[PDB]
Amino acid sequence: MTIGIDKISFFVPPYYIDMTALAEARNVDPGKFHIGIGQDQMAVNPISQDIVTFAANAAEAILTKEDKEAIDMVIVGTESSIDESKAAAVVLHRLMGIQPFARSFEIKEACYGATAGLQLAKNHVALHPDKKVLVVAADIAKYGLNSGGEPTQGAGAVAMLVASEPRILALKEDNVMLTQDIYDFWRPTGHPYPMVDGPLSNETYIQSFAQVWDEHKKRTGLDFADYDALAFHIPYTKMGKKALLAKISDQTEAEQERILARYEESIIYSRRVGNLYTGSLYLGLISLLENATTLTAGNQIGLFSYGSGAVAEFFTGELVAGYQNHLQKETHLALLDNRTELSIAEYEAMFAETLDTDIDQTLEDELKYSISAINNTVRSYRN
Amino acid sequence: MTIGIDKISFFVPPYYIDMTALAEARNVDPGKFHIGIGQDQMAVNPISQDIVTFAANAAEAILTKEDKEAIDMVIVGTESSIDESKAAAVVLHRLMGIQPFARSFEIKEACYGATAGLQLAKNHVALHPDKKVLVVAADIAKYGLNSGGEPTQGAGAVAMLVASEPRILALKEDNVMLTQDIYDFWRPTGHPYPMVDGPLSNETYIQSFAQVWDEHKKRTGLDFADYDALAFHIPYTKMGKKALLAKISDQTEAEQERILARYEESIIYSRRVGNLYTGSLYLGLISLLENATTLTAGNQIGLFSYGSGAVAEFFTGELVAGYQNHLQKETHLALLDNRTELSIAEYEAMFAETLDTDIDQTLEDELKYSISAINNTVRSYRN
Ligand SMILES: CC(C)(COP(=O)(O)OP(=O)(O)OC[C@H]1O[C@@H](n2cnc3c(N)ncnc32)[C@H](O)[C@@H]1OP(=O)(O)O)[C@@H](O)C(=O)NCCC(=O)NCCS
Repeated sequence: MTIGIDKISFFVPPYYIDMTALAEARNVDPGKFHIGIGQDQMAVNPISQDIVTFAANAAEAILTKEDKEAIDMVIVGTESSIDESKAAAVVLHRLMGIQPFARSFEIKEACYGATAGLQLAKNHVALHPDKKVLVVAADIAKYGLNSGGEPTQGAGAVAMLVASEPRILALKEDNVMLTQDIYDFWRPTGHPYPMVDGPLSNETYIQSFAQVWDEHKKRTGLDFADYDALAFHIPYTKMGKKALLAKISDQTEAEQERILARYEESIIYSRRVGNLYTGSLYLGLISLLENATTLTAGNQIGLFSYGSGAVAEFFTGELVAGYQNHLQKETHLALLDNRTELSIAEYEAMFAETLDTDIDQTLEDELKYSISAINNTVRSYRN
Repeated sequence: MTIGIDKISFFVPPYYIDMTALAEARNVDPGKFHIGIGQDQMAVNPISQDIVTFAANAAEAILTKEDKEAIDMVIVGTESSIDESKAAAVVLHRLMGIQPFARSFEIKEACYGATAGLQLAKNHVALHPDKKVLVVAADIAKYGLNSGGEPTQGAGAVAMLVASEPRILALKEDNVMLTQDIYDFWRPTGHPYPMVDGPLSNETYIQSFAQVWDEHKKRTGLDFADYDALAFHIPYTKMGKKALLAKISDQTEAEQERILARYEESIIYSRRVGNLYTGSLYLGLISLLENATTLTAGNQIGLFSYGSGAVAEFFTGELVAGYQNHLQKETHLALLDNRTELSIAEYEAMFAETLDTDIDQTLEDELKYSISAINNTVRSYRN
């Protein structure tokens, strides 16, 4: 009895700004974003769209009436929460029309939250193979206009349906996790933007991959030659490549070329979206599934999840025969291609706008599940 | 192949106020507090003590060198977080000296967070019987001076070590969960105090218990007569009693008296502490274990967990032979009896003090694991 990802999809807001345009606005070479950090288009969202908006849209793309009856646990991994007490998963459970007898909660641990949700969901289904779990990564990565991390911004969500006999990825039991108390990135209660140490963050991310990889190789004997592809969590596409390069220098030239090629395929979507925090790794998985042409049933996919703070985990998934018939490539490509390009001026205006929850008001937004009103701080969503 | 709570303990700050004194200061009949709400002493903490302080002290009371090597997952259930990104479990992992290869994260779902952690931990150990999980409920329940919820305030944490072949409580697979999108209590980002609807909170709590209890009875056929004791989430002691009274009116009188008698034993500690949010249910469990003389190995304990928002769950646990030899009654009684009583003036001063994490500073507190300094918003702890 296999357990894993049966269906998976991502959602990003209907807006974006071109990185060449941003570079010019920031008076820098129109290419240090395309080649330096490796980003081409950045996802941007108005104040009328939050993690629930994204989580709801992504989940709607994969849930059938039968799934809604079989799901008895809803989990949202995020570091962009809108309430200190009420889990965003409760609202998602309502909007998705999931059956009432289910537990719902939010998991927090930076960009690692959704991974924790996925593993816990896996265990749940392993013990109750007739049930399913909805795990959704949702985040809004905003650093600030004219900020150091501004170029790495992103927003969206990745929804996953975990079930027994999954049709896409069967998860293995070779998990290797690590916890280290390091302040590379964090966001004190009350801070709308995160505190970030770039140098320490790059270093901790690269070293954490090296550490869980080495420990994983000790325990399993599995090396790069044993992996058909690797999905990485990434703040920006070049970080991941950096972490990979630092560990594959002793592999054969052909193997290095193969690994780096698989990596490039895993970041196709990311270059058009930006950092999704909890959802970055999973956007990478989706990219591999829909864009990596050499992958086939039985192939082994290695996944490296990272979370500042910091927590990391490496685990493996096996592609299920017929997975290609259960993807959302058409939907995803249309979602990206149909976005409206914003000028830098429109972008800064949309980015700087603040939603004051303390003010009763109504909001206009055509997007389904967007915030429609605020009353006594409570958000209403247009479904 | 049994799975559950191996060790459990709680920690509360070293200060409290007499509810009679609070009543007099608020010009309220003392009986409203002692009898109406069912609270006698309220736990109060200075700004130098946070959820980490409480979680660390609670966990330290039950962790051996062996436990620290076998634990590969650390979970903190809370709704009093100090960071929007970095899980409090990460710092706890460091302070407790737990082996490095573990995953750590925070679960958020109001007063239900710790329960979610316990259930997921249970599945983890079920699949990996050689491993253990540290699950800690930690919260600071502050409503505000002269607020409606002020009398129900509390603070502290409850640490539980989850493992196979547990020495205290063996958990059963009879869980009945429920999720409903209800705004009875919540705390928007940026709000130091929670938004609360007294009436809706009471009614949702009572109706949620009725729903999961009825569904549980439907699925298992088990009724009140089949339970030797019941532990309820305790926002205030009369809460569980109200929910119980609304559901046992049809039972025989002997049965009703037995149920209410066992309930009284479950709230002995809570009457001296107040609301611990995520830890209330589990403080009730500890109270039952350490205070009920007639309970024995083999007895079935029913547990009702509730979290505003709202999520609820009913599940059963069985007392393990020899559990009476693995409790912490002496430690707990000393912890409660040795607290310093604050005058209402001292209480209001301590309660109103704020920590500006944005200010570098040193703090002086004799308590182990209390905050010792703040540098660039980062907290250091005394140890
Ligand atoms: C718990 C809470 C609702 C009580 O608010 P409140 O306005 O003080 O309670 P009320 O004024 O309605 O009356 C208090 C109770 O004591 C009784 N009472 C009042 N004065 C009394 C006195 N002098 N002697 C004895 N009983 C007295 C009342 O009859 C009432 O009993 P009942 O509700 O069981 O019938 C409030 O503190 C709160 O907002 N709590 C936060 C939310 C919460 O904890 N919800 C629980 C669900 S998880």
